[PDB]
Amino acid sequence: MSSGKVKAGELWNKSKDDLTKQLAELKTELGQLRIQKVASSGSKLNRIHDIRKSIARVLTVINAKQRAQLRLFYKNKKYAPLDLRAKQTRAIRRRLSPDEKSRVLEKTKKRTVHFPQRKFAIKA
Amino acid sequence: MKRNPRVTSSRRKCRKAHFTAPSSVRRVLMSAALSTELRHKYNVRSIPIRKDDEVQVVRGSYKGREGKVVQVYRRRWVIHVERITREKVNGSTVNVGIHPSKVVVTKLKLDKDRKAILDRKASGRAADKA
Amino acid sequence: MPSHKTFRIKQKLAKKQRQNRPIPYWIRMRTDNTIRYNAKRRHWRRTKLGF
Amino acid sequence: MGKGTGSFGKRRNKTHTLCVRCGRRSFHLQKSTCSSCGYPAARIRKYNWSVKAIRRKTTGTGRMRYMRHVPRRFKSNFREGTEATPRKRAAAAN
Amino acid sequence: KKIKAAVKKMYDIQAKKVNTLIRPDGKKKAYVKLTPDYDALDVANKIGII
RNA sequence: CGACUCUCGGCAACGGAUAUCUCGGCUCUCGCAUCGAUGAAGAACGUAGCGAAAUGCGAUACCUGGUGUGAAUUGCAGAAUCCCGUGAACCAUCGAGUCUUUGAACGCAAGUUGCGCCCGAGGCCAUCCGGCCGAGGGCACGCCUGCCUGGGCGUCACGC
RNA sequence: GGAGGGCGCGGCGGCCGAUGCAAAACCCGGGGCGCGAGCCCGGGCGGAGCGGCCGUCGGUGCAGAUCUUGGUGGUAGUAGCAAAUAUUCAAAUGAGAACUUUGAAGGCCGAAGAGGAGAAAGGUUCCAUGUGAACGGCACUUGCACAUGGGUAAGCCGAUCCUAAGGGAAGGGGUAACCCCGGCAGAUAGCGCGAUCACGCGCAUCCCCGAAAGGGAAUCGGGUUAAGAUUUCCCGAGCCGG
RNA sequence: UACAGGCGAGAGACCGAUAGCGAACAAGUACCGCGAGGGAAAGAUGAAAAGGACUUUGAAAAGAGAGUCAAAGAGUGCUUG
RNA sequence: GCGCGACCCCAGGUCAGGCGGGACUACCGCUGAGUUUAAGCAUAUAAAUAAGCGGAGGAGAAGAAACUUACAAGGAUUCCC
Repeated sequence: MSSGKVKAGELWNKSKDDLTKQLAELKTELGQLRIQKVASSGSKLNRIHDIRKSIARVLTVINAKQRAQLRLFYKNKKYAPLDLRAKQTRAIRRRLSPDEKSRVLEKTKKRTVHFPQRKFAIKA
Repeated sequence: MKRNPRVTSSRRKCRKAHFTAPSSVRRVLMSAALSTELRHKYNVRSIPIRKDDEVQVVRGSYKGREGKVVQVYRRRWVIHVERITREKVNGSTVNVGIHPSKVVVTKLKLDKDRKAILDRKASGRAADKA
Repeated sequence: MPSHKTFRIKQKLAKKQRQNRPIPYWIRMRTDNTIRYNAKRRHWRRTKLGF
Repeated sequence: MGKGTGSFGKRRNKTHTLCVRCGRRSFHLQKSTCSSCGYPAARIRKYNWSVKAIRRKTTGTGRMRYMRHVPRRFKSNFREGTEATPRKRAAAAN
Repeated sequence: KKIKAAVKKMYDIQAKKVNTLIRPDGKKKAYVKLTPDYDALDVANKIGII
């Protein structure tokens, strides 16, 4: 085109089925603007940058949709090779999350274990 | 130098930030002194401008020109106003950059988000004064 | 035989040939000001390109 | 004939060739090793006697680093906010 | 193989050969020999080429 | 007797010192914790309308979603809906993304865009409900845990 | 060589002065002061900050160092630009032609070539078009220069495939480790073939790289552009593998 | 208790373009070397390009007029020189 | 044979997951010079330092006495005086 096409919130308000048809058209349209790149047309000028952004938008949103459905299926069970990646950011933080301190003092010396001042006094 | 544990204070740093101006930096440095009529309406001495404003040269040699702000330039922090010009040798007329401090705001486009700036700063000036 | 065919060298030759192009006039205005006299344009007869 | 002139003139053998890993002509072909990073090699070649100039080359400057930096900065891994939607929301504060 | 399929999809023509050239650009130039049954000249007009 | 040889001044040319500048360096001090096979550090080669470079990015390619700000970007061109606005901007934020080819680099090698193997679906037609072809992504070392077919008078019972 | 008393510069605490109506800086066969270190003042140049005085402090004063770094002489318009058998005439073009380009002429290498191509190497240098700022130690309108464009298409040629000398994962073992020999309980640990049917049968020194020269699955002819053409293209004819 | 890296800050009787880091500028860049490695030179027109139209000479580069500028004794050899 | 459990020892491109490299300023280990100094030089000095190698974190190491002492006994570990 000569104008930019569309806005990201519009694509959010469209179905997954709708946007994949749009994606096909954007790729076809891009090839036209690539031959016009040589021409140096005023039509392709703005447009050839912006069409790549349009392609990017539809691809991002569809992927996000798939992850959401997957998570709802997975949360009941024991799960995630995919969502596990996001949760951690792995190795150093992974070693630090057993939860050590609470577990050690879960058994042996816990009935009287701390300073009073209040708490033991309030609750008797 | 003068007091306080804070982020910002360094003669070099002050220069560094304002020359290359990120967007928030641009808008606060785009604050141009109001004319006296406008000062008593919005109860502030200075506000960030626009492009559909009209702005009058007070300070310079070029004094007495008025025009709308055609463009604002980030990279070297300058603003460009209509009819403040110098003539090239061939007879072409090219705008001469003016600092927003030098120029004084004749007329405002209120907008909606720019309008919000007026309200918050006005509230600010009310609190100290009374 | 070919004239060393290996892709790793071949890609570098393509890249350096593209790189050895003059600075394009316009950009000297859109840098503010500072003499953009490239430097990474080399000529084959003098020096030698390392891989 | 002898030295210099005859030393230069032959040169039809190759030893140090392009390394894939570091992009430097330093790959010793007939002993299949790079002398600038190690090409087959479990560890990258690091020397702490090889001083100022060389160390900085291996420190790099074609680096990413920024992508890595953002997780350090937040420390969390979430956030949530979708304000600025027709209503006029909560998208202009104070 | 892939390019012959792609040409068939997008311009509805049979391709008889594809020929591959490295360029100093760092991308690949393709000379694609087309069918005589639908002539390259009248393929050309709708994706114009000089 | 010019001239020559020499010298100086005045004006210059030469040259880039000096002065005055400095979005930089330098050194000290303070706060902060936070990389990776979930594909790193580092490289390569591409992508901007017009770019050699730097910077940015990766076939979703000087960028995307979302969000903040609220109108610029500019060398020129350009879009005019994106301008009283779910929204301008080499913008900031950037939670949701793609993230090429490589690289610890993992199918196996690599002076090879080298050579295998496996699986996916769509279409075909039934020399079979199979054959053929398609696009994508896997298949390493290491060892735990659980697992199967078992080696073996390893040990016991029970065999004919 | 010691001690003594001073001068000049940079910055800092104090104090006082000076300025776009012309600061600092710089120039000055211009004046004057001090024994000197230095200072003072004028005129010219210049265009934004600076100096004096009292304390404080140094990366604090230069002529050298076969000094370091930058500039510039005399040398010197001097040695030279002398190997390779050698040029010349007319025309074209252009502002300008011993050298460009075309003809004519004279020659030269003398087919182990000063040749037509490939290797290796370089990397676009090839060719067109533009064209003389730098560069071709003369010249120059010419260039292997600079600018702007284009160009390398393969079932059959090579690489690939394959082994060699040899290299190197895997095992065991030293060596913290890097790293090095190199295979082991792949030997009643599984790779290979029937085989579609799930089951049986058979076997090691493995397995890859290693000559773009060894060894080798398979093409010829004509035409074409700037060019190598079995090779690009095309006709006609094949040939090999699936 | 440590801290010449990294990230984000505050300062100094710090340095002032042959100084300061190798690098104020495209710098670990250009370039050098077979490699290990070695490694520069290079900041300043002006308030604003107002970067000298036009006329004239010259093959052109340039010059001379003029225009512009507070100043060309500021013309991208650019402040002082 | 077949040995229910299992005993002992192998094999999965095996089920869910985990390791290498970096950083290496600072730190924790390992391993380890010589120039130099002694106006020579070996013992010694430099130095239980530089080089070499591995591994973590924001701190790390250390850590509640088979201690120090010789006292009306002190009392994990670290750092400063």
